[PDB]
Amino acid sequence: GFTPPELDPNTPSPIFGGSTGGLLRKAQVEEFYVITWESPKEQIFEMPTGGAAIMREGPNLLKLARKEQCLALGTRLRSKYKIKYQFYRVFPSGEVQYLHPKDGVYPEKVNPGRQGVGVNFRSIGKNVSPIEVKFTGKQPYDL
Amino acid sequence: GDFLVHHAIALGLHTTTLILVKGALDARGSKLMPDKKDFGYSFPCDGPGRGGTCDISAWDAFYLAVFWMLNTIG
Amino acid sequence: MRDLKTYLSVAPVASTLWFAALAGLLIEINRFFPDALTFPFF
Amino acid sequence: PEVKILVDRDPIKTSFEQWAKPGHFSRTIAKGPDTTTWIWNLHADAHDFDSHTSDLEEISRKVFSAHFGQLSIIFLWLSGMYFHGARFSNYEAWLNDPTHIRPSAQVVWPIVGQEILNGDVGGGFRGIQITSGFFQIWRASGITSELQLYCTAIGALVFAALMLFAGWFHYHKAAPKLVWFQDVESMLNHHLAGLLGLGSLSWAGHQVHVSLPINQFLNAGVDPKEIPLPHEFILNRDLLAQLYPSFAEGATPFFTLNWSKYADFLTFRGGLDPLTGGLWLTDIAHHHLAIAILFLIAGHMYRTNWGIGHGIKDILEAHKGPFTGQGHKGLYEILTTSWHAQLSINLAMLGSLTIIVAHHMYAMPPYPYLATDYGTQLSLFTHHMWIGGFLIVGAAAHAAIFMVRDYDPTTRYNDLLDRVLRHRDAIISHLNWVCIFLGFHSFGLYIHNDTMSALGRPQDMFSDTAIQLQPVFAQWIQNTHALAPGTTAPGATTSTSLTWGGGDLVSVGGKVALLPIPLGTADFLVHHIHAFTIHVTVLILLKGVLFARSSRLIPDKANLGFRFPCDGPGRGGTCQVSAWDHVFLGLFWMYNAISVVIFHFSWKMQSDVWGSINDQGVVTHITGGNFAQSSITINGWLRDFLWAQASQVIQSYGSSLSAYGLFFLGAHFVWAFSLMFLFSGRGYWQELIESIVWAHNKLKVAPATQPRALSIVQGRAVGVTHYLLGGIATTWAFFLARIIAVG
Amino acid sequence: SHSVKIYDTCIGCTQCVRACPTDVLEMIPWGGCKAKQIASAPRTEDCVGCKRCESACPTDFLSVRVYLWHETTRSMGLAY
Amino acid sequence: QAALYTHHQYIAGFIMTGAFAHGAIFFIRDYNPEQNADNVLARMLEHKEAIISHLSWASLFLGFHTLGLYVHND
Amino acid sequence: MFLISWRGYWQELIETLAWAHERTPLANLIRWRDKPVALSIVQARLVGLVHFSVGYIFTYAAFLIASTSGKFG
Amino acid sequence: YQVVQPINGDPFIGSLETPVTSSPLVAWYLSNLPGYRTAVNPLLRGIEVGLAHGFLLVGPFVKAGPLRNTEIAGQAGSLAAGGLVVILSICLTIYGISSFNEGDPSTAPSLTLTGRKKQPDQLQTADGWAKFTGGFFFGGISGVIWAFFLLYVLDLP
Ligand code: CLA
Ligand code: CLA
Ligand code: CLA
Ligand code: CLA
Ligand code: CLA
Ligand code: CLA
Ligand SMILES: CC1=C(/C=C/C(C)=C/C=C/C(C)=C/C=C/C=C(C)/C=C/C=C(C)/C=C/C2=C(C)CCCC2(C)C)C(C)(C)CCC1
Ligand code: SF4
Ligand code: SF4
Ligand code: SF4
Repeated sequence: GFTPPELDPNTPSPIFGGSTGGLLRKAQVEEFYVITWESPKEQIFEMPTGGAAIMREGPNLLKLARKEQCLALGTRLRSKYKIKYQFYRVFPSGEVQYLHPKDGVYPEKVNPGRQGVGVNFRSIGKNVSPIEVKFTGKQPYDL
Repeated sequence: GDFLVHHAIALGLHTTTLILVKGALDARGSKLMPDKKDFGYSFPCDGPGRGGTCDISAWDAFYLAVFWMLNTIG
Repeated sequence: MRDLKTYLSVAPVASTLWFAALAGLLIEINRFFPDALTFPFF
Repeated sequence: PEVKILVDRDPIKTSFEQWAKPGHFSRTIAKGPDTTTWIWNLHADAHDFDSHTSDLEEISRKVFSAHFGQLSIIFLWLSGMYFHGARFSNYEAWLNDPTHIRPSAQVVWPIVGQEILNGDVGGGFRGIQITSGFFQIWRASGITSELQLYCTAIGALVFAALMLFAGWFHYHKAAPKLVWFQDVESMLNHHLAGLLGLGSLSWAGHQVHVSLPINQFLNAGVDPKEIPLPHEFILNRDLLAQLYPSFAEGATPFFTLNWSKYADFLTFRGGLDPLTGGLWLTDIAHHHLAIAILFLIAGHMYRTNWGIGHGIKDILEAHKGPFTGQGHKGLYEILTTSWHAQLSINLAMLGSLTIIVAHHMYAMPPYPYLATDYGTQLSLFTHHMWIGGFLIVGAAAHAAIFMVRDYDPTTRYNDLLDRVLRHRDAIISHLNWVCIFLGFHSFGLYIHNDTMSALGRPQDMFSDTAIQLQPVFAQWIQNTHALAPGTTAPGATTSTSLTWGGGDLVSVGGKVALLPIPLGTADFLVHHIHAFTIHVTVLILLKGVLFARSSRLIPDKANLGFRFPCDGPGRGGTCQVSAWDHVFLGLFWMYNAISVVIFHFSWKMQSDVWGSINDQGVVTHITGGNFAQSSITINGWLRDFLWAQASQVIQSYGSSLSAYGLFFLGAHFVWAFSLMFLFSGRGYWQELIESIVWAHNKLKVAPATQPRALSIVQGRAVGVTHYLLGGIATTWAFFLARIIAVG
Repeated sequence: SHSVKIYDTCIGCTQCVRACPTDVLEMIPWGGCKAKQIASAPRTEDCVGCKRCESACPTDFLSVRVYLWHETTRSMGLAY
Repeated sequence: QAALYTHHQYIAGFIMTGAFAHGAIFFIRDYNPEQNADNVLARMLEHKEAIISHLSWASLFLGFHTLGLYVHND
Repeated sequence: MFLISWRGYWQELIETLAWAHERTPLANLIRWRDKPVALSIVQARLVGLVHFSVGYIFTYAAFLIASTSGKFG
Repeated sequence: YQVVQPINGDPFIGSLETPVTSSPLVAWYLSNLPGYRTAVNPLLRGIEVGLAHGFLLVGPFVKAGPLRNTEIAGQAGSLAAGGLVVILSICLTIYGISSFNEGDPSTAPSLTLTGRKKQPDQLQTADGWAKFTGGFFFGGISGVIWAFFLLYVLDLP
């Protein structure tokens, strides 16, 4: 059992002068992303989009344009610094969707509450020939 | 002069034929991509893994052979 | 000394020695038997 | 902070043990090959020192000794040129009759039929005509006998040995400490004042004591064997005084500031000597003297051990403003840390310099009998353009390697760099737009002219006879240069260059040297082509640098390295996102730009400059002034330039120029050969190789080093290398056959 | 979205998950190998199709497969 | 006569490349290995490396020697 | 172009262009209905082969017909 | 003291504030162009835009056109500018037809730079866009006619 931490607005954002690498209309009408982390101090870190920003001591909130930017920055926060991070997807309705770490456990560490998806129980060479799924909507790897 | 150009023409027929035949016989798979039949006639590639796999599809073999055909008919 | 002979056994160096010998040979053969579209000795 | 000599003793042991361990420098490569890919990596990583080790001191020591190796090779090469000038040249016969004899410094052996390449170059000499220019240098240096060339070749060989020795010495015996390299103020002070200053002064010395007098006897028609030896001018000052009377004073006017009395052999006349067609040697010696003073002064700007002077860090930090923040703060730390940064700036400036040299040497021919030797002049201009362009693309490559490898805002921060990175999208978007605008409004005008000319509407073209696009600004400039002497340069007797000033056509041996170069709609259109091509090259390379770290498509791009093929077929496909692939793409555009530049040079010079002159002064240009009316259309370039001027190289068979015909066709061949690599991909080739490998295993002759297709990156590198070699060598053969036959 | 599948040749070395730049893959428990874990692709709607996972797999042949399929804003890696 | 000869030779070339293209597409989409077991068609796939390797040999021989003779004469 | 330049170069370039359009006054009054992206990998192979072939055929056709008909013999 | 700041204070919205972007002169001038008059009927803004542009297009067509040196028809080369107004008006029309459906509300922003709620421009509606297209056509034809009406006492006729 794991309860995703809710996104807390009014969480401070890093010190940064602005860049052309930030959000666009996509964030207004489609979706954007938010990564939060806890920092032990004020540090300089490389922004996945602009140049250099100053991570604030304590909780940090950072809105990014793509999920991959959140995961890249988080990978670095966990690597260069030793910082726990989470990030979420945010729709223009205000709805928030917690994304990562999905279990509260990082996905490279096996966690027992996890259900198999897209797992085929056979060697890859035992997939059927296309002719055997022709005119059916299926793909030989969907089995 | 006709001897020499006839052997160039033989070269073009053999090379174009080599590209197309290898493309057709390796369309279902190779050692680099044994499951190629599962990816269809035309796909970009199979990524930079396993050494790099650009132009590994059968459609790519056609695309390559058209150059040799234009050369031969030239 | 042993290491130097080893270096001289390496692919590019052995190749330059080998093809340089071959080139001198073929050059001298074309020097004593120039032109020649055929094997004339039958 | 006390600058001093710092080295370490015996850091690396001189041994053949690692000669026998291929890839010793790399921990992975040293394990030897499991596949053929190993063999390529061994050569691609050999000079990538900062990938071998992370210790800045070791890297700096490798760099230093490597530079010694380079200089050794250069001295061996100069030894070759002087030795061939002494032993296998017609340089003395040419020295007698320069306007007729063709310079030749290479002779071929009679083995397989190739002796036909030993052509009639004059002076009873059979050989290959040389376009390097060494004869005009040697004449300008007062060199007369082959013996002097021998002595120079021996000295050059000795210096090759000394440089090589110093490389081994400073890598294996006394290897400087890292602090020694980072003493930037000392280095700049010694290269400004010591290297450039004392070099220019020394050369001024040789010129006033050797070059000027010996060239006076040459110009006066004296036989070179009868000319006094250069040291006889140093001993008996009466020889010089007869030639140059000022030498009777004993350098007393120099100390008494009577320097105007030296206006005899130190002059500001400008223009060209009408006998030799080269710049006045008095002006040149005076020039090297002034340059010597300027650099000797410039070498005292930086503080070292005596408190006076500048620290460069101070200068940087003081320079900041309301738009750039704290800018320049941090650059001293970057430029004393990253070799790739220094190599980037130095490649940029050295290539740009080489291009400037290319212009200044044609518009101001510095050596005697150089301007009228059109093969040498075309060869020099084209050559230095190529060197410059290559060097600049290199500057982009190493700016990118800095960004990927040495950039770290948490350690060595710079405000200017951060701000640039913070509006990279604006910069690249605007450069993109300018490139499109320039494409349309330079090349689209050509297409306009081709279409109007084909439709029978030459009055609707862009032409000096239809819709004129006059380069009014450049015309005004060259007018101002023409009016400069006596007005804004009262000391200057004539124009700065004969391309400016009207009249004063200079002819040598019936051939013209320089006359005023006209400018019109054709020159306008071409110049905007050059603007266009340069802007697109800058776009590709700068875009490569600024997005090497990251982008909206790939946020973690810097973790993939400087040189990587892609990040896969996803995100729509990400091939050629690496900064390396931006250098790859920019090489083609440097080729395009420089190609159009040298075509513009050959075309314009043969049309409006070079040619023969009548006894009564009627000039016939090599081509009939057809630049203005034929270059304003792409069909005119295809027909009146390429199709016309290629006749020599396709007609060279059976002559001594047939080698240029062979290289014409062969360079076409390697260029087309590159298209195999550039248009395909290694997956196909690896599969084919699987079948070939099957065939070898069938006969027990499959190799242990498993055959592999080239890497994606290597496919690209091979491709661009053969593309560039083929194109450049094709234009090489074309140019040399053309200008050697018709020049 | 791109399809991503795991095959029971998987040995549970976790490298596909470690390589993934959009967090598509997880390690779930399993009894078929010694590491007692097998990969899974529960979030392929975020899959961009770069095949870093495939570059990371040590199994011969692969135990992750990315079948590039219907493109979306997320699969094309668009930040706009 | 020139225009027609050129016309039909280029048409013929494109048609040939297409023929091989659809051979490959056949192998991917329609080919049923079990239903063609051990017949001539499956045996094409079974010894594809001999086929491809010998086309490679013929193309290399023709290329080496035709190009070599042209270059010698030049 | 389509045969030597590959996609990622153009995709990043187009991203800078999207930024440019959204941040330009008067022009950002106009919005695209379809997100501008660089051509696909295969699509570029096809487009470049088609340009290569059209240029091939049209070049040789012009030379053939002009060189023969110009002489008619 | 520094001249460049993030856009509207938010440093993670992808843009910057410069003398070019946010300046009283620039902000006033852009705010006083018809396209940026959000409360005005789009038909009138289209009138102004069409008048300005249609008037502008006459110059290059007449002076650079094929009949430019036949002053008898060269002056009448303004028909070409009229035709370009027609084509542009087609482009506008199909842009609106493609972009806006009948009953959809405006897609323009309903906020100001200072955060207060705003009423969105009707230009970004199907009816508002149709009105702006009709206005641009009318004003464009009219501006071409007005420029062609003046052939006299101009250094470049
Ligand atoms: C004279 C004897 C000598 C000996 C036995 C050694 C021994 C060694 N050196 Mg040293 N060194 C020497 C001279 C010598 N060096 C000289 C003269 C220089 C000045 C250039 C250097 C500068 C130097 C550096 C900077 C480094 C070494 C390194 C090394 C070690 C690595 C092994 C190796 O170098 O393989 C190399 C084998 C080769 C054959 C190298 C050939 C390179 C030549 C000079 C290029 C020739 C250019 C060629 C003409 C281009 C035309 C090509 C054309 C035909 C296509 C090794 C123990 C490296 C090290 O420390 O290892 C960790 C290291 O980085 N040396
Ligand atoms: C002038 C252009 C050119 C050239 C010379 C080649 C050459 C070749 N192609 Mg290629 N191709 C080209 C363009 C070209 N291609 C283009 C534009 C495309 C579209 C991308 C393709 C796509 C392509 C495919 C898909 C295939 C080929 C194949 C082949 C090989 C055919 C067999 C052969 O002819 O034996 C050899 C012929 C030669 C001409 C080799 C020339 C070099 C000789 C050996 C020089 C000898 C070295 C000499 C001593 C100098 C040494 C230099 C020194 C620095 C070391 C051959 C090496 C087929 C193949 O691999 O065959 C097995 C194959 O499947 N090509
Ligand atoms: C294949 C069809 C086609 C046709 C029929 C034309 C016809 C014409 N072109 Mg065009 N052109 C075409 C294709 C075509 N072009 C393409 C594909 C390109 C891109 C390369 C061009 C680019 C081009 C340029 C750059 C120019 C022309 C010009 C001309 C005119 C030159 C003759 C002239 O001086 O008349 C008379 C000259 C006039 C100015 C009379 C104007 C004609 C009136 C305005 C017609 C009214 C138009 C109509 C209301 C709206 C049309 C759209 C309609 C479907 C709703 C002529 C009427 C020239 C031109 O138009 O001059 C400005 C010229 O500048 N063409
Ligand atoms: C007036 C003193 C002086 C002079 C003349 C030079 C000259 C040169 N330096 Mg050096 N340098 C100096 C002081 C000097 N340096 C100082 C104070 C520092 C900082 C501590 C550096 C550190 C430095 C580095 C890191 C490098 C150079 C390099 C070079 C060469 C650049 C390429 C070139 O121009 O080739 C032109 C060729 C010539 C002018 C031929 C004459 C060269 C003679 C033989 C050397 C004369 C000066 C020499 C230092 C005297 C010491 C010899 C003695 C100790 C035995 C060049 C020969 C590069 C290099 O090492 O290339 C191998 C390079 O990497 N310099
Ligand atoms: C003084 C200038 C200078 C210096 C010192 C360097 C130094 C370096 N460069 Mg740079 N670069 C330069 C200029 C320079 N470069 C220029 C002018 C360009 C434009 C082309 C580049 C573009 C560039 C790129 C794209 C890359 C580098 C890389 C590197 C590093 C690896 C070098 C290596 O091991 O390759 C080994 C050398 C070879 C394998 C030789 C290759 C043979 C060439 C391709 C053929 C030459 C043809 C010949 C002249 C003519 C035909 C003769 C033939 C028939 C025999 C190294 C530190 C690489 C790197 O990874 O950086 C870390 C890299 O990717 N450079
Ligand atoms: C002749 C071949 C060719 C052509 C036409 C182009 C064209 C272009 N390249 Mg490319 N390139 C080429 C070869 C070519 N390239 C090759 C071989 C490579 C591999 C190395 C590259 C790699 C490359 C890179 C990496 C880049 C470019 C860029 C560009 C663009 C530069 C901006 C510009 O000039 O816009 C204007 C367009 C032109 C000058 C083309 C001609 C325009 C005609 C004359 C106008 C006709 C319009 C008419 C109305 C048509 C309508 C008719 C109707 C029926 C539709 C441009 C469109 C740069 C870019 O993206 O742009 C900034 C860029 O970064 N190229
Ligand atoms: C009568 C006569 C004669 C004879 C002749 C003969 C006997 C021949 C024939 C010939 C032949 C014999 C030919 C052929 C050709 C062929 C081709 C051209 C082919 C092709 C193929 C393909 C294209 C394939 C396809 C495919 C694949 C790949 C797989 C799948 C299936 C299929 C089939 C689809 C002579 C001349 C002596 C003389 C006169 C008379
Ligand atoms: S470069 Fe090759 S591996 Fe990379 S995305 Fe393109 S086709 Fe695929
Ligand atoms: S293709 Fe890339 S994004 Fe998709 S699952 Fe594999 S690593 Fe993750
Ligand atoms: S890389 Fe392969 S073996 Fe390793 S966890 Fe992923 S699917 Fe399993």
